[PDB]
Amino acid sequence: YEDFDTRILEVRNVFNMTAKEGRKKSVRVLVAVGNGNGAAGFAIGKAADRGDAFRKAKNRAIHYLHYIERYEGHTIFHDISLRFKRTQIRMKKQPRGYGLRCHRAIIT
Amino acid sequence: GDDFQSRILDTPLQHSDFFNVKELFSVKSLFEARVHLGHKAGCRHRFMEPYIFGNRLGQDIIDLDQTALNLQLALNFTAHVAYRKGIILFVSRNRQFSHLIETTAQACGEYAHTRYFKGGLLTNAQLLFGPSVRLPDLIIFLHTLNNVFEPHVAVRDAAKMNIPTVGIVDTNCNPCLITYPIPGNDDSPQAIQLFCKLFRTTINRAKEKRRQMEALHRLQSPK
Amino acid sequence: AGSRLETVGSVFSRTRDLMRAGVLKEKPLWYDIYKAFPPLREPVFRRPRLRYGKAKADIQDIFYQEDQIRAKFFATYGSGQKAFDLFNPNFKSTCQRFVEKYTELQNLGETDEEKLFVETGKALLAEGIILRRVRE
Amino acid sequence: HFLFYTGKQSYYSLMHDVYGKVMQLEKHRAESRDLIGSRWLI
Amino acid sequence: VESFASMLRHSPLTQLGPAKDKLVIGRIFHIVEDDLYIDFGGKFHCVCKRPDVDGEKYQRGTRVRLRLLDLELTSRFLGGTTDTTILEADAVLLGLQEIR
Ligand SMILES: [Mg+2]
Repeated sequence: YEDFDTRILEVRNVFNMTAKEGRKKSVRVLVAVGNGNGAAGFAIGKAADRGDAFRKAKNRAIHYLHYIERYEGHTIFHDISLRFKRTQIRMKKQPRGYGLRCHRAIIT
Repeated sequence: GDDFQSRILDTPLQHSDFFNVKELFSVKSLFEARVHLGHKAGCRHRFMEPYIFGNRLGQDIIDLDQTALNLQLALNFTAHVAYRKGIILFVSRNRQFSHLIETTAQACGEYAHTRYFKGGLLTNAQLLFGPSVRLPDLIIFLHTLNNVFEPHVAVRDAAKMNIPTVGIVDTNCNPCLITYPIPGNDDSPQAIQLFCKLFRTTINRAKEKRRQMEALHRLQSPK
Repeated sequence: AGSRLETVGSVFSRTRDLMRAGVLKEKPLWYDIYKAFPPLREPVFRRPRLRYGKAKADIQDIFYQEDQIRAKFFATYGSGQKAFDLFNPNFKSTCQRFVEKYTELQNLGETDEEKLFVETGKALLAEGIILRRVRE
Repeated sequence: HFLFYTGKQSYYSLMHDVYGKVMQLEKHRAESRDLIGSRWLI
Repeated sequence: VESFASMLRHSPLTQLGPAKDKLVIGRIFHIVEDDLYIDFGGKFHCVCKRPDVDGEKYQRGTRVRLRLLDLELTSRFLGGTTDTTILEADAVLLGLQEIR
């Protein structure tokens, strides 16, 4: 998968209280992958070591590849407004040279 | 050489009924086997109402005209897959028909899994079976519900792996994820026996046609 | 690398997308078959929902015109003492013979239901069928 | 083997044979102690 | 060729009308100890108990007489969204059918 790139979107140090260890820490990583040609996916990997959470999330996301339709290879086909849970996103189709003017995660 | 291989694999797709599966069954044949009998109205699934002819005093009746159309498509698809030497797996958790379905698969030359389905069998196959295990190319669900009246795990797991599924779907079943749903009775022994014969005759015809198709094209190469 | 997303699209559309992306280099063997002989409906996921308010299903109660006659026969004589044989595809029950004769008289032009019910009983009595008018 | 995808092809192949034998005996129709001082294999 | 609509109208099951307290002929196909599994031509079989009288007569293939009650035993329960079904029919075994 040399044509695919992986980017990190969040690294969290959550805690699970245990009788043996008290507060126990794991690394929860959210990553996204894409080949820059319409195919992309995301996954979450959890482990006790950060390096392991990177491997788990990176190889899991390659199994959930969406294909996204791009108008003329540079933009969305039409405006998109949606609510996912309590997060609202309002995307707009723009002409060439407009660039990405979006949340930093959306730019990634 | 290359032309012959193209002829074997590309010619069957230029005919609407290359294997003549239409003759195997008829609306009358299905009605004799009680394939139009569904569960009571209380057990009805919302996505099965398109296929229901009506409610005869509480018992949903399955339109055997839609069943004939859908069965033709499902049998036609199952034949081309068998023609191309794909792996076909019969799946059911109904224990009354466990031995019949395992015997059917053996007669066809294919595979059956009528036992407890292990979580990850298809999504985690390489762990459970080995490094280079080849997964099924088609799964035929004679029963799509498990013994706790829930969808068989392999319906979702076959979609996750992008495997087409031919399933018998009674009035209480969920056909949305079945690629080729066949609306019909799944409980009666005479209905299940009919479907098993149809899938067995169809697969053997498709396998036999491939043998004949290869001999004719192969013979032409020297001749 | 694949698309284990069974709630978006269908197995065929997801396989079409993976090949367009460049991840799936060889067509599956079932692909060309699906392209030529697709199912009637696209196999896409849909979440079942309950009906609310005044939404109702669209299932016709199957009631033929013979049932009006059959209901009377069961109320007046019950089920025929001869047992139903549902394995014989051409079985003729005592009630079905009553409804066949009741129809014949109605074709002649009798308009009174009472006339057709008592005359039919007489005709079957001549045939020798044992009809017991069991109020119990 | 046609029972490969069960994961216990040999256990289920044997349970297939004994269940088919049982069916033929039940359909077709003395002391059963033909062997004594024996145990089932562990 | 007869249509499905005609086949349904002239079907023995359509003639039966309501299946409560009707008399039907069944065939024993499976026996488990003193439990008889009887096919009476419907979707689901019934399961009755071997009568004390003439118990040996009730063997596989033996045709019997029954009094139907339900073709499928189902019931929705408090808080349920669908009817629970036991995939069985209800009938009372009356005795062997006279071969005559
Ligand atoms: Mg069913």
